[PDB]
Amino acid sequence: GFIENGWEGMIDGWYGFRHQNSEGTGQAADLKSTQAAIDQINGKLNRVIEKTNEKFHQIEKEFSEVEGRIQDLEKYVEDTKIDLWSYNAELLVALENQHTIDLTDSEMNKLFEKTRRQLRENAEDMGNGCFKIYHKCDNACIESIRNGTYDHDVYRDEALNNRFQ
Amino acid sequence: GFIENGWEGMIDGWYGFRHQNSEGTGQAADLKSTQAAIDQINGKLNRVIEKTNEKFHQIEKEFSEVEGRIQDLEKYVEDTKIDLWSYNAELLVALENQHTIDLTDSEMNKLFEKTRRQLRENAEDMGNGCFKIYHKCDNACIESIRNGTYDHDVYRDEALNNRFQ
Amino acid sequence: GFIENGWEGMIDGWYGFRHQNSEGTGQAADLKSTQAAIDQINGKLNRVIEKTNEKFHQIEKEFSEVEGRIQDLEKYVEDTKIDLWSYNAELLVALENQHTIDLTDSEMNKLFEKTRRQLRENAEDMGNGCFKIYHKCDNACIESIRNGTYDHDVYRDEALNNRFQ
Amino acid sequence: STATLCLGHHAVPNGTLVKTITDDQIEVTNATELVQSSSTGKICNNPHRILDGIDCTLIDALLGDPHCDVFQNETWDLFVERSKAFSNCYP
Amino acid sequence: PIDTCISECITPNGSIPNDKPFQNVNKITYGACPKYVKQNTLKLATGMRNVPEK
Ligand SMILES: *[C@@H]1O[C@H](CO)[C@@H](O[C@@H]2O[C@H](CO)[C@@H](O)[C@H](O)[C@H]2NC(C)=O)[C@H](O)[C@H]1NC(C)=O
Ligand SMILES: *[C@@H]1O[C@H](CO)[C@@H](O)[C@H](O)[C@H]1NC(C)=O
Ligand SMILES: *[C@@H]1O[C@H](CO)[C@@H](O)[C@H](O)[C@H]1NC(C)=O
Ligand SMILES: *[C@@H]1O[C@H](CO)[C@@H](O)[C@H](O)[C@H]1NC(C)=O
Ligand SMILES: *[C@@H]1O[C@H](CO)[C@@H](O)[C@H](O)[C@H]1NC(C)=O
Repeated sequence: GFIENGWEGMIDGWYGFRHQNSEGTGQAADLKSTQAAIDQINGKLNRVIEKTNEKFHQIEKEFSEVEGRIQDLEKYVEDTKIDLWSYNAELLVALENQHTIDLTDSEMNKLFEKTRRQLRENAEDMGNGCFKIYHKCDNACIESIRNGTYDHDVYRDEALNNRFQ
Repeated sequence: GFIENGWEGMIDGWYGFRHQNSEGTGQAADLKSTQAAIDQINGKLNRVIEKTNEKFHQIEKEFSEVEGRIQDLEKYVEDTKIDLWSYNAELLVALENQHTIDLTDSEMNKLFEKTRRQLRENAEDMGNGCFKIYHKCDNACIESIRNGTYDHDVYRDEALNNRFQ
Repeated sequence: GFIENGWEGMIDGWYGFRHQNSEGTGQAADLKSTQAAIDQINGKLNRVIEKTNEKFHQIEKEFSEVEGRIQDLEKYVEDTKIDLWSYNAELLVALENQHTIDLTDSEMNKLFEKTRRQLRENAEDMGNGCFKIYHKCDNACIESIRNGTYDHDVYRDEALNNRFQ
Repeated sequence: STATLCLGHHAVPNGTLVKTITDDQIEVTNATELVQSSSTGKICNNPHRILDGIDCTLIDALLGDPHCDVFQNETWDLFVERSKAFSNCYP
Repeated sequence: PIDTCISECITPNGSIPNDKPFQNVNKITYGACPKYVKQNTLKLATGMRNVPEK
């Protein structure tokens, strides 16, 4: 979406930060969002199809000779079951893939919004998914942003001065 | 999410406001969003499974003796139908619960955004789902916010002065 | 939602802009979002139900006389298949319609947010889905907004002066 | 000098654990049961014309077994056949 | 045993109410009955995500 590009250099996690300040460019991964998405994905098929059911004695499904009515009925029953289960599989896979994609997009958006809310007035969204912060933000500042304990109040004056002159 | 806590003291509705100003803390519920969610939930099963279908004469499903092919076929048909309907029930309940949860989250977010749009520049989102309004906002002001007729223009100067000094 | 009204005068696309500035009111459609939604909708049924399966020889489904067990079994099999397929059709149509509606709402919101991010500080969201831009924005400006190359930096000073006086 | 306005949603002390697409067990405020797993143990005699076959099988009532003489010309919407039915005529 | 009462759905286990769409009593049914499934319980959420205090 507004990220426009993935990071093949990101191997630490699924979603993460790339920061650039006076000290220098650094990169880290956000473990909580990646872990949440993986946890929500790790099952996703045992929660609907609990397991393989256990079938022991069934009808005959292959015939040598030609009987008539009963063989036709058996063939019809097997064909109906096969078609219905194929439709169930197709629909289930399509729905799960669509929901998984929407879920990961929502997780990315949630991480972006959480970061934006940490930087209340100290940063501006440049629109390409990357924040321009309007004050001195060192590596401790950046890891506090990543930590979730960024104190926006103590940079409010400097940030507002940088923004509105 | 960003609310981080529900209000067990809220019995008036599902979603509502808790305000604190000079006069004193007050609480009210937003009837429109709660009613919308309840209305969208009130059915939600008659709209897919219209009703119970009516079955009068069926096959035998319990057998005393052992016939052979035909009893095997009857057992197979009943087992196939039971398994398919169990899968349908499981998948339907899972999908409806997931969609209901997403729906209620979206309704909460919509109420929050509607309130934020009423308070154009007069308030700032503190990030914990709670607005700090930057002007005199009495109980009439608060009930106008809750009403949806909050006039942001007449507090714009005072709010901007409180914000940007 | 926050648009509150559709535009029957819009025939160019599904989602679009209506601008009003000093020159005069103009209207255009956004082709990318409309095309994306149409592309995602154009299939949406071949991707689950690939095609009509091909059935050649089946059981008898209409009977003249009364045989007994076997005719009862055939009637039961046909009735079970018909009921299951009716439920599959009903559920599929309901789910696809719900997801399509959510998809179009999300596309509208995405277009709105993209426009808002183009106008970083130069415009304010009036809350009815319509932006008040706080600087001279001529037809070239508007078509740059629609284009996606709106340069917010060169109007930043004038916009901030109009906003905060 | 400034006001404050928090937003929230109602909760409950105890919630019900349901199952979704992405969770085996997730807690919600309210939930309804969808599977009827209990029965009253008795057969309601309306709106369906029930015919309790006391000691009589369907074929025994059809043929005219003496202890089934009471079932002549009977009609039913559902014929309920008891396990205690027996034959007492020519084998 | 037969009873003097109103019910649209009859199983060998007796009459059952047909307000719910599924039942786990018996696969043998008569009337406007719910569908038989192998699961004894399926809870449908009729409320929001529950996040209590503390
Ligand atoms: C969850 O929803 C159900 C369905 O409305 C509620 O159960 C009903 O509550 C009303 C309230 O007066 C009673 O009259 C009904 O008899 C209840 N139905 C049953 C089957 O008991 C339930 O109270 C709701 N629970 C919560 C926590 O919201
Ligand atoms: C991050 O924050 C947590 C809790 O606020 C703290 O315990 C930790 O020391 C911080 N720094 C890290 C994890 O590097
Ligand atoms: C709320 O607004 C409506 C319409 O704007 C008005 O009729 C009503 O008097 C207001 N106050 C309330 C409902 O207390
Ligand atoms: C819109 O932008 C594109 C690429 O930035 C450019 O090629 C084009 O000339 C612009 N104007 C249009 C399409 O009217
Ligand atoms: C309600 O909550 C209490 C404690 O949280 C728990 O013990 C109980 O099982 C819950 N349900 C009812 C019906 O009391």
